[PDB]
Amino acid sequence: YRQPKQKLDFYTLLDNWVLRDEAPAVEQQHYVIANLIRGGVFGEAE
Amino acid sequence: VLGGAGTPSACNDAAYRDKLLQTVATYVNEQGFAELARRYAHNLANARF
Amino acid sequence: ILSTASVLAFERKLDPSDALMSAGAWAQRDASQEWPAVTVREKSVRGTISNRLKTKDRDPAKLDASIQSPNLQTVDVANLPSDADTLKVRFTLRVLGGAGTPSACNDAAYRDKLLQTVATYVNEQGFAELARRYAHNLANARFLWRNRVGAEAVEVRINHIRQGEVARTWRFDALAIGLRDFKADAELDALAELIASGLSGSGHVLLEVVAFARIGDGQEVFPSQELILDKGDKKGQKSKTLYSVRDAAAIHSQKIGNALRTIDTWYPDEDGLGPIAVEPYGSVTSQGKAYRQPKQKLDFYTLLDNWVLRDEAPAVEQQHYVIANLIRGGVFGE
Amino acid sequence: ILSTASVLAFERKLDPSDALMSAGAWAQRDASQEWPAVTVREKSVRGTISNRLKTKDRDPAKLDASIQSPNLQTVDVANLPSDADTLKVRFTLRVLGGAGTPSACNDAAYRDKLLQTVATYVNEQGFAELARRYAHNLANARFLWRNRVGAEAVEVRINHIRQGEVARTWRFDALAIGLRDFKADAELDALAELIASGLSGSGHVLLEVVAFARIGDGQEVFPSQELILDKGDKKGQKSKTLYSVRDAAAIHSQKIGNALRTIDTWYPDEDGLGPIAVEPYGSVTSQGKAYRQPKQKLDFYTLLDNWVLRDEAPAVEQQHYVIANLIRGGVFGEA
Amino acid sequence: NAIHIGPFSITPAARGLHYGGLPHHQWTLYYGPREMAIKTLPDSYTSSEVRDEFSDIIAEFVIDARHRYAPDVLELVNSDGDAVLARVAVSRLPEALSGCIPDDRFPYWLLTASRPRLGLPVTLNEYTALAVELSAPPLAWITGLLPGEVLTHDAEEWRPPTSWELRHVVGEGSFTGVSGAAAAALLGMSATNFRKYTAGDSAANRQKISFAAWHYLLDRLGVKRAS
Amino acid sequence: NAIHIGPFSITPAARGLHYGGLPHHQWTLYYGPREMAIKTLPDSYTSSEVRDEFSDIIAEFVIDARHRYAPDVLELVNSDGDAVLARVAVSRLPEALSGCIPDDRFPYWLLTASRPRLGLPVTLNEYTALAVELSAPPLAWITGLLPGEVLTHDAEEWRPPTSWELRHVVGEGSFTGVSGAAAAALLGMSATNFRKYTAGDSAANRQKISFAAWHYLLDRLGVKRAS
Repeated sequence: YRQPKQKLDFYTLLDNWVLRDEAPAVEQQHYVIANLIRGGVFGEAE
Repeated sequence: VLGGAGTPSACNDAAYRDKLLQTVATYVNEQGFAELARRYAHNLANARF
Repeated sequence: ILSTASVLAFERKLDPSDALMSAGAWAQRDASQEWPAVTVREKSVRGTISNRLKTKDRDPAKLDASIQSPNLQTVDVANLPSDADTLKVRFTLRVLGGAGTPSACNDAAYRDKLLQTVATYVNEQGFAELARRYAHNLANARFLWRNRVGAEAVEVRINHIRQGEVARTWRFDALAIGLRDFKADAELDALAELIASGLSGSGHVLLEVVAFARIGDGQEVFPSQELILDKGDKKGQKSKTLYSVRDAAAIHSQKIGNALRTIDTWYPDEDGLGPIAVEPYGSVTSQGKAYRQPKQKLDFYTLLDNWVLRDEAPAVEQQHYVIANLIRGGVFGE
Repeated sequence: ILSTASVLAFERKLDPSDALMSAGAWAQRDASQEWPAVTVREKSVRGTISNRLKTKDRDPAKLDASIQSPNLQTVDVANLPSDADTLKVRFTLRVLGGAGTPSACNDAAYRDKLLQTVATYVNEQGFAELARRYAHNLANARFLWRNRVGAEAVEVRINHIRQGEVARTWRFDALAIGLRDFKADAELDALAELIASGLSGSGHVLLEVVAFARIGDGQEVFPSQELILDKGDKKGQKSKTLYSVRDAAAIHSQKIGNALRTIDTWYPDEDGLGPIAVEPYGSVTSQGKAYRQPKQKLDFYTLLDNWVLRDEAPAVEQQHYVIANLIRGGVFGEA
Repeated sequence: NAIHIGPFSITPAARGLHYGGLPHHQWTLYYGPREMAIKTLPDSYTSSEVRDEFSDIIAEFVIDARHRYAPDVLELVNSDGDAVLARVAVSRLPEALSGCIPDDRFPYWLLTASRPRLGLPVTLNEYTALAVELSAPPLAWITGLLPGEVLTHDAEEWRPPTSWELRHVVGEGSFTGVSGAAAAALLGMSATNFRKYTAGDSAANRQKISFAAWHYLLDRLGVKRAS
Repeated sequence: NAIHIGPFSITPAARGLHYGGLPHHQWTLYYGPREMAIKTLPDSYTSSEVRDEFSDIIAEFVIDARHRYAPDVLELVNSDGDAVLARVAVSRLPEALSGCIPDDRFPYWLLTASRPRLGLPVTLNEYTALAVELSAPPLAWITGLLPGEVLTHDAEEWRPPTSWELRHVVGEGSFTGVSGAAAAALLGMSATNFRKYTAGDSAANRQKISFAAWHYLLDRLGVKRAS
């Protein structure tokens, strides 16, 4: 779920929110902050 | 539960770091962690673990 | 016609040991000699596709095929026991003195000029500012790197050990003394006087530093992490290795030494971000950035070459930073 | 007539062994035969660039690129255990005698003149000055090279071992005896008399030297470093190897031997800088400089050629230097 | 009878031996003060055979020094992140780089080839300006073997190169492969006045090359860009 | 009391007159041997006023010489023919050009900006190579005002510039705007040893600049690329 072909994965939502200032729906804001609470390595691939 | 959930532990760009910090700050000021803590408290309440 | 020496190198002062971890209960920390060591165990980790993807690998068939075949690693882990909430971290620290004399130097004239420059620094002010900041980084337990984050109470006992027995004892609450500012105190300035006595060569300073951090029962502690050599991974081989001295989780000595010299507040970029470690081109690995870039005139080499060759003494904070780099040691030559 | 020999070589007197390290607690040091050895471990090291940049103030983005990909290395390290605070370094040194005879020579006339020159040196004065300086370098623990820096208390026990058991014992406080000047002492002159009796050929000298240095619980010791076959780029990681004999950290025998012959105080530059090791064109690598340059007439080769061929006997201090070079041994030939 | 191949020198051991009945000599190959190899070659070997014994070690030195001191590579990519459009070997970095992942807000990006990439959004005219300003000459790796105070543009800190440093770039055995005659013709001098630079000691009529002549020579040999 | 502004010289007429009751002198502005203007300026004019009388004619000369000797412009376009992607001022043409109209068989073309276009299909890596090789420095138009035998790379045909040709590029009134001190610091030379080049006659201790120093100076001033 949240395939990147749809515009709802964490990376596209974070890039639209931070770079382009297009803040998503408040549910997706909860999802992005839940991903930031989860932690992880969000950098370039490979 | 620790807190400080917006600050990265390692970053390249300082400008992107400041923009991300202020974006999480505007999220927190619009609404707190209450919805997320409500769902985490539910997952603590039902023994999903 | 005085030029820099082509060979020039300094041994380090402030030698720490490897910090050993043990575990026990809070308020048993006054009888903390029989506390059992924190051991490093292994556990299995099943991951998932969670990093970024290239655009050539974002087709849904390829993504679901990658999710259906997961990665299975083995990971070294270190936790407190389930009946103990306090991590104890113990090491020893020698303060040595003789901080101006290079261990190897080409020119005799440059050696004499550098020695007299450090001598005029010492005569104008002692090591008291630097030793105050070093005693701060001992007092607040900054050498607990991630073990300090989110703890209830951190308490540091420092024993100055003259003969085989204790000569003096300090006790600090490391959360009162912040990681941000360098204040004053009676016991902290007594410790700073001892460290400056060691750095000046007027004594022999050996301290034993013990930190207690109240974490929680069975929580994860973070020792130093080693480096793996992968040669065609042996059916999901180990992906994380932790340092251990002899079945006891430990922190590398240069990690403790990097946390000790986190005293540089004089870098030109900002001052509300905190102190950093004294390095030439003062660089933070987590930030990926060099404060004191050499295109500004505030790295170690331009300040040292202006102070020594051309007698342009910098500001007293930059003089503090240059003498801190000489205390840190290094290979400063071509 | 009487040119110098084309090949000429001397075997060394004062042969030391490899000095082994072990660890224990101070005031147990008289029972220190079962002390466990100091072992060499590995640790990982991550570091940034602290050397001088080649392009000095240009290219500030390359510096930030190099911080984001730092140097990872594996490094051999040796420490004391966390409950031991005393390092113990043990070796055996034997003094032989026969310091004038080369082991290889071309001319018989040159070796006869050289043997007669050394015989007149020994007949004028004994080895008493040289043996006093060697006993001083045994008395202070100079052979602890960096393990002596910043030590709390250093104590040296020297056993003259005649048969399989101990014949005589010396006990020195190595921090009292400085690394600077050559004092006098009754025990030190007894040791110097033993060393001079060994150098004169009038006896067989075997000593066992044990040094104890009080450092600290778990502090770092410094054995000898081995050579690395440019494995900093291909395999990349192993960037320091330490010498070890049988799973026990050790110092090389020639390191101990270099510390023993640090007796040369007569070099023409100064003598407030301390003694240096005896060497032809007496040179310190850590200073990158040659004292006793051959432009001045005070290196070993010109002094030997004037003393042997042209009979120009130098001053008594330079004669001590030349005989110290002959005790050191080496390949002194046309190269 | 030493042999000089650029900065390398092959010297014999001043007294031979008899191996297998035949007289031999030990030849040592040095790169300046650092001893690189020793071989035991017979007498009745011509100097071409002595050169071709050590030619393999010299060639492996050249291979390693060429790979080690290779200049950096910037890549011009499109907005997705893959699909390299152009590459340029630079001798410096564009000073505004800071770690970036390319998105579709701009159609052209300039990344480092090193893996935690730095990058910058460009628009094919400032890319051309950066490539013209910062490009590397075809023999920039020889600058890795030079002391760095003979390569500086600051005239106060510059010191002239020695004869051994001068033999890295000028000579038939040098890494540029340019003779003294061709390098004299590049500087507008005669071959004798240029051979005055390559003597070795200041007594035997050796003067030092000047700042402008050295930097123009490094420009014309294709070693340093010297803008 | 002549006035020198770079290559220009303003000289008075050696006997004045009385215009309107006041004493005047005729000042002539020369560019070398060619007489550019004559004015009749009063006495009790300071030399700054005499300079600012002819500054407009000097500025129009600079404008015309900058527009006339402007270097060529190549354009990188896509496959249709319109929609310029990049421009590059070159000092030479890429030697493989021959009159072309871009079609869609290749996606990138390199045309001349001059109207019967020449062009070449490129692929953004050889475009970068051509732009690095053939680009023009920011003050290339000063090469239009120079004799061409002082700009040649052939050392057999090169002759050193005179003091008047040297004043086009070095001096406070020159077209580069670079003083003699800054040009001495560019060449790693003392201001006096560099002022020895700018005397004018060979008797008054004037030596000629060398080939390497002249071409390196033209490289460092941004006049000739000097590859």
